[PDB]
Amino acid sequence: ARKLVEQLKMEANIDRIKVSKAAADLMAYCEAHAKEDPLLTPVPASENPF
Amino acid sequence: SAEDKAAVERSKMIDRNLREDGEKAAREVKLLLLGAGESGKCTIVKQMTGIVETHFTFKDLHFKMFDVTAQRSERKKWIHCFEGVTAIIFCVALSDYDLVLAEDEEMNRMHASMKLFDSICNNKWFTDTSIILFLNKKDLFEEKIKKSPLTICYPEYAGSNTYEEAAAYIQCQFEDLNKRKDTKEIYTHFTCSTDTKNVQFVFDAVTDVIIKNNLKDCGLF
Amino acid sequence: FNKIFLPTIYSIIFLTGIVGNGLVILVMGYQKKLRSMTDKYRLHLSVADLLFVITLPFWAVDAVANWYFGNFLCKAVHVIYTVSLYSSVLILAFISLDRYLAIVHATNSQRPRKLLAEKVVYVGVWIPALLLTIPDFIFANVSEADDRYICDRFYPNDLWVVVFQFQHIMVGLILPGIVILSCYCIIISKLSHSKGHQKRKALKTTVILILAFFACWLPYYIGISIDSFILLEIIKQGCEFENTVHKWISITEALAFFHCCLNPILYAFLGAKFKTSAQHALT
Amino acid sequence: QLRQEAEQLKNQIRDARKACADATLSQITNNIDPVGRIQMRTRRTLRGHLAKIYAMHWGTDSRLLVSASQDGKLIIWDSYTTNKVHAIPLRSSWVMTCAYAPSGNYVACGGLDNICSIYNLKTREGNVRVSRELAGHTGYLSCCRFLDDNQIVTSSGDTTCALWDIETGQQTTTFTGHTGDVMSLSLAPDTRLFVSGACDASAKLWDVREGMCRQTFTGHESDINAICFFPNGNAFATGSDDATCRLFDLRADQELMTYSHDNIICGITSVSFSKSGRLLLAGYDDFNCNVWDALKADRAGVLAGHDNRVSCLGVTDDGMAVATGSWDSFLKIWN
Ligand SMILES: CC(C)CCC[C@@H](C)[C@H]1CC[C@H]2[C@@H]3CC=C4C[C@@H](O)CC[C@]4(C)[C@H]3CC[C@]12C
Repeated sequence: ARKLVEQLKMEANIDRIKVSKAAADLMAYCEAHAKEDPLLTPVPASENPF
Repeated sequence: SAEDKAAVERSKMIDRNLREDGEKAAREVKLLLLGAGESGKCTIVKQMTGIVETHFTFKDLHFKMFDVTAQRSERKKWIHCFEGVTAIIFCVALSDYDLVLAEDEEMNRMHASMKLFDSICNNKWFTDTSIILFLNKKDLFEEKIKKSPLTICYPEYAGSNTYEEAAAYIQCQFEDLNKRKDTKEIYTHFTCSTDTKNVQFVFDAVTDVIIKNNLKDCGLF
Repeated sequence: FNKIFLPTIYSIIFLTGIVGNGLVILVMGYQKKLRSMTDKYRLHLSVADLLFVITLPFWAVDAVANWYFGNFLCKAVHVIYTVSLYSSVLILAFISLDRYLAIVHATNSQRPRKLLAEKVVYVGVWIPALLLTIPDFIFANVSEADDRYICDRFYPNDLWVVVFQFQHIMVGLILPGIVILSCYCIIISKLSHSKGHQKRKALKTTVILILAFFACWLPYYIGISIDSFILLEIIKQGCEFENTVHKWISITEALAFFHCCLNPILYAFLGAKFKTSAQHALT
Repeated sequence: QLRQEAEQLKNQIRDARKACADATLSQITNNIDPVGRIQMRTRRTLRGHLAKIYAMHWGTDSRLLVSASQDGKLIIWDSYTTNKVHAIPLRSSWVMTCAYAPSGNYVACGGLDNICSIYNLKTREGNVRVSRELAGHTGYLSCCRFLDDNQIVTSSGDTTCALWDIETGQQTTTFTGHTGDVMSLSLAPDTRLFVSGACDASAKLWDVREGMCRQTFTGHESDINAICFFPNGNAFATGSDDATCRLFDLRADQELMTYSHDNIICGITSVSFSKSGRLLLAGYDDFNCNVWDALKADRAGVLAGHDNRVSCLGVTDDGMAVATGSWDSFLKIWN
């Protein structure tokens, strides 16, 4: 289990940011690209290929 | 719209090649081979890398045999791919009742085979799919039954150590594992030395399966 | 008796026929998956029975009050009646032949069952029904009797009546009857010995089909045969025999008409696969 | 000896993960307005497959898609006009995955044959021919994605994922560490990392260049069947057999939100995001596709149009449409 122990040690020594910051960044991306999502706000049927 | 008309024409021709290919495939018999100890690569393929497909034509009927021995991964993740095969050829070595697994010494080989047969027969995908049962090494089993009693596997076997009665008892033990007796059938054959009789049995069993499928399709029941 | 019984008995069928045959059409219309050979036959049968069903309300009105719709409409309802009546029994015979091919020659009959299905269904079903309607076009006219207008198949003499009744019996009863009997009796024989559950269900369903067809169409054509023999002077009895034979024809004609509502039950609703298709179409 | 050290390292990792969990995503997503009832209706029904459809992949142009089915055909459609552009006959009719090259010149394949086959879509003659067949996997090949015209990463049922060089047909890098069958795979937008969800109920993040497991994610009770990065590549969502979808953040190195309902008891076959990542499309065994709100776990729509289990699902790069294939042999474009 030397390889498993080494992998666990390698994965333990990483920089973890707070959940609040990650969620805030995720939300910021979601609203930043909100207008460009054709599935949230439907596009006019003139510019709809389907 | 010359380009668009060309595209529609090629689409119609490929769709008309797809339909004929589908007809050709529907005129085919697909059999899935399974087995526990010897894995099913027995005389079933001798008669005539992940999956080995064997093609043979018998009496104007074309069969496709899929051997899944090399798939050592988890079966529940790909066994639904075979939902729709015409039948399943399960292979059981008769002369394995007194043998044991090399992986587990306390596990009976024939018990493991019975457990596999039970597990696949009652699988949710194979509810309407009939099973063809092949019992191999009938002559070796007959030779072996004299020296050793058929009790290492069946302590409840209340019968003589005769080939006929013991073989019938084993066949009944396998056939009793079919929970859903009314929607699928189990065809049992004692595979013999001649290879034109095993394929004849498979042909007859598949013919019966196809007749029942047609009865369901034609609305007759 | 006559006024009350006919329309009442000709409305039960219309309500069941329009619903039963309509349900099969919508299920087949709203079917995503590919059609089988029996599905196409079932669509043909549904359309033929639907034509017959929409034909009935005119006969019911006639029974209440004799024909006053016109003379062109009489020919239109006679042609539609003949098309539906002949096409229904011919489609039943074709279904019988298809099932014979599927059960007896299960493995080596797939191209024949589709050549048969499309090509031969149109050639051997819809074309001869239209040819049989051709004399219906020539001899269907409105005639006044006493102070009442009745329209039916009027002929120059009784010889034409007899020959057309005989050809009616032959086309309707004999050719579909022989094909359905021979094919389903060969089917039952191959399913009698087997003790499988599904084969037993299929055997009892096949027996039901034979009994339904013959019990529906036999008394009517027996009465027609007796009437034709009466018109040929080969049988001579009192006038009460003629009137009773006519009342038998009129009473068993409705029993024969029951086919256009029995067929959706026997050929569509009894099957399990069609039940599943109907369950999907419903959702 | 080593077991105690492994347990101590796992406990330390769990403590570090718990320390970073200051406020949950659900706690801080209450402020934003919920997404309204998302109603998509089937625009095109791509017909022509005669068996279960097991995978599909959109093109980069967002017009052409390739679909793989058990009937042994790999069909490239023209979703705009429903025309079929190609229909590739496959050596093995046991396809479990398919991919479409970003350049559009090649399509991948694979399944129970353990072989990933590359087909050259653009040939001088005008037909399609097998560019190369990649062999070396021991279990069934469950996923494959093109990094570019020359590199393809495949996940297999032998618990390993491999990176291939299509020019020479050799495994440039083999990724090991999963215990169960690796069932899904997703590439990052920059194609520098990829995640794989396996039957060990765990997801792992891999470095394509270096070749080791950067991070390991757990929390699912059952097998993981689907996986997909968030559009910005800092998060991914997994679909499992326990009727739950969960969102993991790479930087936070732990789960943020679970997308589950008591009415849903069947596993997830496929997951995908919208162009902005706001909607988490997910295909289910209950014959239906459920549209989730990635930020607040609320259902926002149901794409119920398939007679059988929805096996595959994808969203175009421009986000115009979503395509769902299913075991009833039909693909449907929703918009
Ligand atoms: C007006 C009368 C006399 C004409 C007879 C109508 C017949 C010929 C027409 C009416 C409805 C048609 C059917 C309706 C649709 C289908 C689907 C097609 O893919 C197979 C044939 C089938 C089943 C058609 C065959 C021909 C059909 C039965």
